[PDB]
Amino acid sequence: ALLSFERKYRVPGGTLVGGNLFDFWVGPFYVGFFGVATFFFAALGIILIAWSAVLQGTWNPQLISVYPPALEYGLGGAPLAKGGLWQIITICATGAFVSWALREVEICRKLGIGYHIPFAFAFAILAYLTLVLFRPVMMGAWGYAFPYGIWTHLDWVSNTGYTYGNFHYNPAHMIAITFFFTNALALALHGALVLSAANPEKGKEMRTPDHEDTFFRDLVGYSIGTLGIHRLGLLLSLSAVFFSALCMIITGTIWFDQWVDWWQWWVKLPWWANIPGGING
Amino acid sequence: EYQNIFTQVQVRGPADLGMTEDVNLANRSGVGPFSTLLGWFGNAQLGPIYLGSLGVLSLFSGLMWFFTIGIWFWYQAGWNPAVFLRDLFFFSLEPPAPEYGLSFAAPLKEGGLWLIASFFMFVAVWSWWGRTYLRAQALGMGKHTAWAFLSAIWLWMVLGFIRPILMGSWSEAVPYGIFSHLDWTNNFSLVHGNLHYNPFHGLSIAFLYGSALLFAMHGATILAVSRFGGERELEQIADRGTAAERAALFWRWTMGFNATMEGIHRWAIWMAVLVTLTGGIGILLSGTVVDNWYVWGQNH
Amino acid sequence: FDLASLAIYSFWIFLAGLIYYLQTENMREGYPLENEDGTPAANQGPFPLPKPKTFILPHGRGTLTVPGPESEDRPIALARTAVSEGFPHAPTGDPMKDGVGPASWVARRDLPELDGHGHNKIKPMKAAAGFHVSAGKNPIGLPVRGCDLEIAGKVVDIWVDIPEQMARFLEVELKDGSTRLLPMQMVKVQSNRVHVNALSSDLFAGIPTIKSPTEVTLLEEDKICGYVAGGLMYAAPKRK
Ligand code: BCL
Ligand code: BCL
Ligand code: BCL
Ligand SMILES: CC[C@H]1c2cc3[nH]c4c(c3C)C(=O)[C@H](C(=O)OC)c4c3nc(cc4[nH]c(cc(n2)[C@@H]1C)c(C(C)=O)c4C)[C@@H](C)[C@@H]3CCC(=O)OC/C=C(\C)CCC[C@H](C)CCC[C@H](C)CCCC(C)C
Ligand SMILES: COC1=C(OC)C(=O)C(C/C=C(\C)CC/C=C(\C)CC/C=C(\C)CC/C=C(\C)CC/C=C(\C)CC/C=C(\C)CCC=C(C)C)=C(C)C1=O
Ligand SMILES: COC(C)(C)C(=O)C/C=C(\C)CC/C=C(\C)CC/C=C(\C)CCCC/C(C)=C/CC[C@H](C)CC/C=C(\C)CCC=C(C)C
Ligand SMILES: CCCCCCCC/C=C\CCCCCCCC(=O)OC[C@H](O)CO
Ligand SMILES: CCCCCCCCCCCC[N+](C)(C)[O-]
Ligand SMILES: CCCCCCCCCCCC[N+](C)(C)[O-]
Ligand SMILES: CCCCCCCCCCCC[N+](C)(C)[O-]
Ligand SMILES: CCCCCCCCCCCC[N+](C)(C)[O-]
Ligand SMILES: CCCCCCCCCCCC[N+](C)(C)[O-]
Ligand SMILES: CCCCCCCCCCCC[N+](C)(C)[O-]
Ligand SMILES: CCCCCCCCCCCC[N+](C)(C)[O-]
Ligand SMILES: CCCCCCCCCCCC[N+](C)(C)[O-]
Ligand SMILES: [Fe+3]
Repeated sequence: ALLSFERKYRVPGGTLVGGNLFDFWVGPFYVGFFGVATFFFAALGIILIAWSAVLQGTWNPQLISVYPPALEYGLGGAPLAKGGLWQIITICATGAFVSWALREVEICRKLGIGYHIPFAFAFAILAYLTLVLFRPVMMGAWGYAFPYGIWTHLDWVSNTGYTYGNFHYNPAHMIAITFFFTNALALALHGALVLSAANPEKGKEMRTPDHEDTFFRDLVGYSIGTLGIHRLGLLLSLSAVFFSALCMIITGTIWFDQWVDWWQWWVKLPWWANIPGGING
Repeated sequence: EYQNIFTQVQVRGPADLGMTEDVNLANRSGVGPFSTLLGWFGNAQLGPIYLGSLGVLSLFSGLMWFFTIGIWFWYQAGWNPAVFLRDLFFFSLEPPAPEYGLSFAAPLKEGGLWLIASFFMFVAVWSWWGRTYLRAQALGMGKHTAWAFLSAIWLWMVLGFIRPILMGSWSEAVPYGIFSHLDWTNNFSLVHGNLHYNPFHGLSIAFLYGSALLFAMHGATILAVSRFGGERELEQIADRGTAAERAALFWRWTMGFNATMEGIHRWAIWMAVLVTLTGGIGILLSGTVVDNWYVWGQNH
Repeated sequence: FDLASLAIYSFWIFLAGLIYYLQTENMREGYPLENEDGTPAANQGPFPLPKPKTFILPHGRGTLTVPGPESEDRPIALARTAVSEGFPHAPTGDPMKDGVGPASWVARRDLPELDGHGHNKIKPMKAAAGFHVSAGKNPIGLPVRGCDLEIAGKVVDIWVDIPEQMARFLEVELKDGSTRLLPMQMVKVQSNRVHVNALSSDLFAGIPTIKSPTEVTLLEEDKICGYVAGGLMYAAPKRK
């Protein structure tokens, strides 16, 4: 079925591979070559998860956990049950994520819109590969990657973080958090502002964008504008994820001590480093 | 191809003094200078700003809070400017000790000053909340901003006021300090058996992540259809254009369903407020109802 | 059945109702779903259509009630390519002129968008008292080059979003003396020229014209922007 205004857009063309062979829809979903590839990787990866569940001995989704190979395996291959499934499932997940992004690109072309969406999705893919590929490789073992389990992968975050004391002190970690908090802050303000203008007080006619500008100038003396807030929201969310991958790719590769120690260069500058008093004196 | 991340050609005209409606124009400043810097990313105009009783009260009360923490840091620094800059992030204004309970009779150097600072912060935040309400009201707008703000206040109220009272001790509140409040966050989880296994904490994370997910989708979507004037969302709501249609169809073809130009902003406001809404619940239940979240989790 | 268990169970119930509410709210446009012949589709999903809401539009522009009877209010020059559903509908004529596919436009009101004071939101800079180029390259006077690397005209004015203080269109003078508007988001201002990768020099004349030299309507904006974006797919054969 279609939306009332959808038919005029369902024209042929825009594909990157296969011409018109996969240029069609299944219900609302557009297929395309990379829709087929996505389905292929996704189906295969899910079969390997089910197969790992059988080896594990449970069909409870809360317990299923596919672990990477032990550290002793280094960066070589491992038997399916002893880390190989994680390796293959990681290959399929990458194929699915990348196929998904290229499918979005084909949809941008058919609709004549910009490519901002798949470009933003690629930052999320980057963060995934930072944890399962880049950081393990640089450290020299797939075992440093995280396990595929609802709860076991939270334990990995806790074990990895506390290996370096309080991970809070990772300075790139602080920056990434600031963008996550600021992003949610900006998202709430933006959603609230449009709704407040489209849904004014009772007995009032719909507001204009000038009211949105005026409201924020009255509130904090500046309005970024209708275009600027969408630029901002894109930048806040991508910067948050960028510094996330940054704060981890440096952990265990060029930094190995507790992250609080990193802040010593400031405290122990030879001039004020010895002045008695204060917290550090 | 031009991507519309930075303005190519800035244009500038007479300053926009803004809509009037029922705003008391006596409390509006003049217009500030234009910022070519900001003009590359958004609007270049600074000001005017509205400055009423609440704003004055909020700003003053807020600076008192800032100054109170300040003189304490200078005092911890022995009034030495060098030590002040060295140990700036290590200074901390802690709440009263547990023995004082919920009493305000703690001497200034043993939590009395933390109580004074919290009072100023309390007045500054709440008077600012009333500000977000009256500014919308003066322009005949909905109060979505004020209600969304309550969600953030909810968590802040739980961390420093509501939960400590229910626990019966101001010592359960958060200290004022850069590093000190990070450490407080760390000890809080360890004491309560790993917050990872607090379900409201996991829910809060899903919405924090989901907020970055949704705003990246929405920001990218509006820029991709800005070639059709898609960022003029209020008129797209009143008169759907090809921008709104292409935006909806991209996501329908991608994941099977879609939003409207208005409806996406209800997804956005709820995705964001749910972060601090669920978070405040998770913290409020920690120590009051559940001492160990990991253990509590194993029984459910 | 401790208070924590009841809170988390209560929340999940609240979240299900919230999602049901959010999804129905996002069905105020484009629904009910149609078959490819225009008839109502048999399967409309599990979520029902929301009850109508009314916006009172400012400046005496009337009221909008959504959801309501939908209409394209324009012909669609396409035709099925398959008896079964889910396949592309092929243009029957010239898709850029017929405004289909990436060249699509919506039958918006043939009126200009207004600002909070009831004045035209978009105006040519020659009619905008006080507005000027404050940073970056001033494109006025520059030649405009198409994807075929041929010149189509020269920029003669900038149409500005006055409330936002933002450039939205370049008014380009064609070799025949007439002018056209070009979305600001589809041009590339360079040191010595303006480059438009979406169109070839001989497709600029096909851009829809406006009926007033000092204002542009929402309908005109959609026809202009759709035509230019449509060039990316349909002007590609002569894209060097
Ligand atoms: C005890 C634990 C430690 C700690 C240790 C760590 C460690 C270790 C790490 C972080 C990382 C992060 N931490 Mg920390 N962290 C702590 C405390 C905090 C606090 C806090 C208030 O106390 C905060 C706010 C944060 C914040 C954050 C973020 C900056 C970051 C996670 C986001 C991210 O990278 O997303 C990135 C986004 C993704 C990976 C998503 C990718 C999605 C892919 C592309 C697609 C999936 C498709 C899906 C399967 C399909 C499903 C289809 C169905 C239809 C649904 N941490 C404490 C001190 N933190 C992580 C980080 O930076 O990672 C890079 C990290 O590894
Ligand atoms: C980012 C830094 C850390 C990390 C730290 C944390 C922490 C800390 C928490 C989570 C939480 C979650 N994480 Mg994790 N997580 C990481 C990497 C991942 C990846 C991945 C492919 O990289 C995935 C798919 C997940 C998935 C999940 C969910 C089970 C859950 C809710 C997230 C959410 O809604 O996000 C925002 C996205 C949306 C709102 C959109 C919808 C996405 C849905 C929910 C995805 C479901 C995935 C499904 C269960 C797995 C695939 C199924 C396949 C069919 C096999 N994590 C890395 C290693 N994650 C929380 C939780 O409750 O865990 C139990 C939690 O507390
Ligand atoms: C040891 C570390 C613990 C842990 C301990 C805690 C604790 C403790 C808390 C959190 C909280 C949060 N944690 Mg945790 N957290 C851990 C691991 C993680 C990981 C991870 C990757 O593993 C992630 C992604 C998170 C993520 C999160 C967030 C979802 C949540 C904060 C929401 C928010 O927006 O607060 C930011 C927003 C606010 C604080 C609201 C404040 C708004 C006020 C009104 C504004 C102040 C205005 C002021 C006057 C302005 C001027 C200030 C100047 C800047 C100085 N945590 C581990 C398990 N986490 C909080 C929560 O809700 O938990 C359920 C919380 O209290
Ligand atoms: C980069 C900024 C933020 C962001 C942006 C972003 N995400 C995006 C996009 C964008 C712009 C899309 O366009 C795309 C989309 O279509 O969204 C609706 C997407 C998307 N972000 C998603 C999830 C997601 N994003 C996240 C984060 C973020 N996304 C960032 C915060 C997170 C987390 C944890 O924070 C998650 C969970 C999906 C809903 C969607 C991508 C869907 C996709 O790729 O589909 C193809 C894949 C499948 C259909 C299934 C693959 C199955 C695998 C073969 C097996 C599973 C292996 C996996 C490792 C299991 C591990 C589970 C455990 C860890 C629990
Ligand atoms: C203003 O402009 C905008 C819109 O229009 C006006 C929008 O509409 C949206 C979309 C946003 C929403 C609808 C909000 C809800 C989304 C959320 C909360 C994000 C979280 C999303 C989800 C949890 C959904 C995830 C769903 C999927 C990944 C789909 C599942 C995948 C399947 C079924 C497979 C896909 C199909 C194929 C690969 C092809 C089929 C293959 C064959 C072999 C046949 C945005 C951003 C926007 O700015
Ligand atoms: C030159 O330097 C001078 C001295 C001029 C300065 O000004 C320098 C000053 C600074 C550098 C200040 C630096 C500031 C900080 C480090 C602040 C850090 C803040 C945080 C980490 C956030 C902590 C907030 C959490 C809490 C606990 C908030 C309390 C809120 C409560 C809801 C209020 C509780 C109220 C109480 C107890 C009583 C008051 C009265 C009532 C009726 C409620
Ligand atoms: C130069 C002085 C600036 C003072 C800033 C105070 C601190 C705000 C911090 C973060 C939120 C980001 C603000 C942007 C939120 C705007 C939400 C929105 O949608 O705005 C659209 C536009 O502003 C209307 O048309
Ligand atoms: C990992 C797969 C990568 C696919 C991403 C393809 C998107 C192309 C983005 C080009 C334009 C991006 N931007 C931000 C400059 O507009
Ligand atoms: C400025 C008044 C508001 C502050 C509210 C909290 C009371 C502060 C108590 C300070 C300590 C006083 N005393 C006598 C116990 O030392
Ligand atoms: C604490 C969560 C608050 C809910 C956030 C969503 C806002 C919806 C409320 C609509 C406001 C209606 N009104 C009439 C005041 O404008
Ligand atoms: C408004 C958007 C709704 C998004 C809902 C996302 C649900 C994520 C599930 C997180 C699991 C949390 N829990 C309870 C298992 O700890
Ligand atoms: C946990 C998140 C769940 C999101 C799943 C969304 C499914 C895609 C939408 C289905 C609509 C298509 N169909 C075939 C049912 O009509
Ligand atoms: C036994 C009751 C426990 C309460 C658990 C929380 C359930 C409701 C939470 C949603 C709050 C609703 N609100 C205020 C956002 O409209
Ligand atoms: C399955 C029924 C569950 C009912 C729980 C209540 C959910 C309602 C969500 C809020 C509705 C939106 N609103 C009007 C408050 O903005
Ligand atoms: C975490 C977000 C999950 C939201 C999923 C709910 C949306 C369901 C989509 C309904 C299908 C729409 N349709 C096919 C009838 O047009
Ligand atoms: Fe928007």
